[PDB]
Amino acid sequence: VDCSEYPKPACTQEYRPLCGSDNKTYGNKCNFCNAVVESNGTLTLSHFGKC
Amino acid sequence: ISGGDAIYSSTGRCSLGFNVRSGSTYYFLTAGHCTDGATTWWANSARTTVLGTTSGSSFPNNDYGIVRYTNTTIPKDGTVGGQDITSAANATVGMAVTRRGSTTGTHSGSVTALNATVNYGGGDVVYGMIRTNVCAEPGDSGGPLYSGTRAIGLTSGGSGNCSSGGTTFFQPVTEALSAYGVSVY
Repeated sequence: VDCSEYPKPACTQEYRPLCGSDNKTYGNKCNFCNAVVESNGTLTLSHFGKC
Repeated sequence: ISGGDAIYSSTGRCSLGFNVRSGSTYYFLTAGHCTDGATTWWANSARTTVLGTTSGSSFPNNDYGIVRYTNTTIPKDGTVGGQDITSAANATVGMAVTRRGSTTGTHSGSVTALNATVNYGGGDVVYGMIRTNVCAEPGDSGGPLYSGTRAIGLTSGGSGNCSSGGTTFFQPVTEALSAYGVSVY
């Protein structure tokens, strides 16, 4: 996962989960990448799948 | 299985929009971004209960898809959770609507705008969408937006979340019924 083209004002809402470095399960890449941006680049990918 | 319930494809999970039919043929509607590149659909995470196979998919530009039921036993309720749906209608600004999805359950709000363009990126733009102040979260894609016993839209996407509040865009359901020649029941 590359979050270079983020932020994005909207995300489709399918569920394909990813696990963030904050232990939060992100529902999809779009939602995860927008969180990366919001964190000003501090949140990272821990692994694919739910946390 | 009914409107709002979880649906699983090879790739992930979406929500069933509405049960529809044509003649004696049963299908369900969901988002086109869910049908894109999905062939088979199941009712559970274990993929053991087959539902059917994708028959059509329109995304980007629009955001609707249709899956034809191949499972014969499964009850195919013409409802949204237990809410009966008897007809389809056009959304209007100020209309009170309700969304149901496999992750967040049921949430209400109102139609705040029509004909919105939403750009999901990479050339994935959709046009003609219904804007609302209803929230949605991953997994909720494709579930129904209804008002009373009226079918109104299919969940496509948006921002925010249910805790903080958000904005959700839906595909007008009339456009899919008419494209596929099916009707709600």
